[PDB]
Amino acid sequence: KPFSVPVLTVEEMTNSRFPIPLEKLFTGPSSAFVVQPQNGRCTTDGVLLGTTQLSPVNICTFRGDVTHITGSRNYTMNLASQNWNDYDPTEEIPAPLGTPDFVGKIQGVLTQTTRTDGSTRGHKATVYTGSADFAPKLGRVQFETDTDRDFEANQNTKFTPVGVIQDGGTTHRNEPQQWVLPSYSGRNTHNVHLAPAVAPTFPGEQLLFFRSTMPGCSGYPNMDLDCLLPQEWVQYFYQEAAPAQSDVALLRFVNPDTGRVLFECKLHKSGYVTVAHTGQHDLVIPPNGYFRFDSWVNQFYTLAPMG
Amino acid sequence: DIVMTQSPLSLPVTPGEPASISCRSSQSLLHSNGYNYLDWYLQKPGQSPQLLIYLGSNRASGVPDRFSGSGSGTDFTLKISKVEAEDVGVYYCMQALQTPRTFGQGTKVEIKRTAAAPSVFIFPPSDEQLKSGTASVVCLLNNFYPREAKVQWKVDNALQSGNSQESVTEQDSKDSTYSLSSTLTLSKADYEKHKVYACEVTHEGLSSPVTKSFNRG
Amino acid sequence: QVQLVQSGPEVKKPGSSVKVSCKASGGTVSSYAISWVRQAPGQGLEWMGGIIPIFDTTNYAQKFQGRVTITADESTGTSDMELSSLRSEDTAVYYCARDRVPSYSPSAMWGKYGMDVWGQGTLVTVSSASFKGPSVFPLAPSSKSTSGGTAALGCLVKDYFPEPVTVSWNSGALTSGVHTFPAVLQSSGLYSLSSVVTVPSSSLGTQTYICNVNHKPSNTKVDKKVEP
Repeated sequence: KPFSVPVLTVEEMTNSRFPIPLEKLFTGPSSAFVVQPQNGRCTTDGVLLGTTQLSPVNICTFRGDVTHITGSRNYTMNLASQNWNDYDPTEEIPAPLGTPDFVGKIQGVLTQTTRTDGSTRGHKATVYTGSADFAPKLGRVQFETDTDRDFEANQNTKFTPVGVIQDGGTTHRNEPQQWVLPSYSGRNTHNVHLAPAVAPTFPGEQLLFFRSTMPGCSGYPNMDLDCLLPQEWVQYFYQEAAPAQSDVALLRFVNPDTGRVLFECKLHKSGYVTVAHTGQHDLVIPPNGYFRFDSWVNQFYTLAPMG
Repeated sequence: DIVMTQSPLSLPVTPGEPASISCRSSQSLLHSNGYNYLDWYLQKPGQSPQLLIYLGSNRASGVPDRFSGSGSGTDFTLKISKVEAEDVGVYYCMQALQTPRTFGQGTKVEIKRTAAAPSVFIFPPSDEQLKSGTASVVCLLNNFYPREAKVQWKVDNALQSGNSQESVTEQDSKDSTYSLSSTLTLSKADYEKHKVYACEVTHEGLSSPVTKSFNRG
Repeated sequence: QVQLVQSGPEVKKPGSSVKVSCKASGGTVSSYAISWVRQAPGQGLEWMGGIIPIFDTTNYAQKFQGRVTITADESTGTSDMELSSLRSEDTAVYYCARDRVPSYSPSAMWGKYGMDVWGQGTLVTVSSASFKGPSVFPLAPSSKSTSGGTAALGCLVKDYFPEPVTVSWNSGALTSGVHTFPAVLQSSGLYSLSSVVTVPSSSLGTQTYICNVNHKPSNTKVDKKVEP
């Protein structure tokens, strides 16, 4: 079975760290932060890593029953599985698959159904993934809502993410921090079973980021979100499970209608992409172009510079 | 197999007082993931077992706050902060680290009360039973506490051994007492040979042993 | 949510086999580890083995390997436990139980932990004895009962098989002060117990006292009037 990547343009693909489409390709230096996302992590032969799961509609969603914290508009969600089964903390994962992998204030809607009559309700809610109340590995997540009365106990409750917010009274774009991992156990202990941090280890090379713009719901948030692999690539590698004939796959970004190669990149076996470039650069590409696997190369392959 | 060791095996408790049950494993139940693979179960009288604590210290859904599990490695403890009447039953610890899953012996929790003496009654075998060729002499110890009681059968002042069976009720819910039967089995011929049938009861609620007897006929 | 409902009681000869069912009702348990636990009369709880139905992966305690097989429906999780070459020591109540968290998730240690859904149990009696209704003899009150305020009378319920037996007094109208003792297995293989009641001594000449013994396994109902 020969290795390959999907024939899908950037705009046809989805961010693997938030349920939104991809927008563009971006490269830049990543020496000043730790690049260790847990969503969108998958080896080229189809091994899912970190908290990565297969569908993008499950990224940053929560399910369970909620308990009101008395004297506040906050609720503690006792996490259920995506199945509505009880939560099991003994799985060899950092957190439930699809848990957010950045520190920030994720705003969305908390919906609930009353089992006996089918009555429903929905309220604005925000989860602060950097707080010690965010302990999804321990099976609990705190939501701040607009209500102190409406959500009932022991009823199926779901959080649908929409976007991120920022306190406009502080430095604009100071949050969220997409490269700061949450503490999945509410700051009680180390994160466990993480996908490793990635970094370009070839001179002149930088990471190639698949970038989207998270919706902003309030303030002046940093809405950039970079994933290391499109979700469709994760889905494709999982389905294909093609063996890696080396550590490094050579990809060419190709206009299928003019046949022209605009740049080449390295798809690393462990699941991330590097390009030969120095500095921050938004890649200007024909929207119909796609990535094409050309060959497996050795560790000392020099990429053509990416102008 | 992992050997689970519980202490005590018998735990009379006073309602309102705390209670504590110890469980030791032959090897550590602490997994690399940081969890102790120890469950606590309770089997209330006449019911199926139910989960109380899982993974060392996690309360199961619906378990009241007075129950708590603690410990690590090889030493674990089930704590009841305030015992209530509905808490009686047999408590089991159980390791879930390795197959086969293994239980402790069980800790039977019952209600403590002040000593109550048994009222003793003796029943000769019925004339109906005697026709069928066998004789059972029944001695009843009614409504006593604690459960420990010593029942000796004498037949013409000769102590009996090996020909009697005891049976004891479960603790009464209203007065917290037990009742006990001791049944002496004899052949019809052996029964009719003798005259004095005596049941001597020794119990801590009795200042001195109580004997109930009858003369055959 | 889901309940586990087990099949009825069984009475088997030694060397035979028994298959006890554990039906999933009100839900499915097929993705969970389902354990079979038994309780012998003198012992506590013992884990026999288990199955994860959607994987058909079994694990058996060494004590029962080769004589127990557990199967299960892949969709409902309903399971069967078949124990063969039965012996007297296999006389016990058999439970099926479900772990609190499933053993499959989308994307030396077996199953999970915390068995929180249990069947009602299934009594299996293994003996060479044959079915027999009880003989009911009176335990007549002492003629000396009037010097006391309280008299004791009862009924000897002797030589029956199998368990259980039901004893009431005056067709259920008399419940205060009744003690029906747990049966004792005699050397003959038959069960025996006494049922006693304490009554006011002054009621002996006036009130009639009848013990009603029901042995449902043998379709035997027998009454005994206890006379002073």
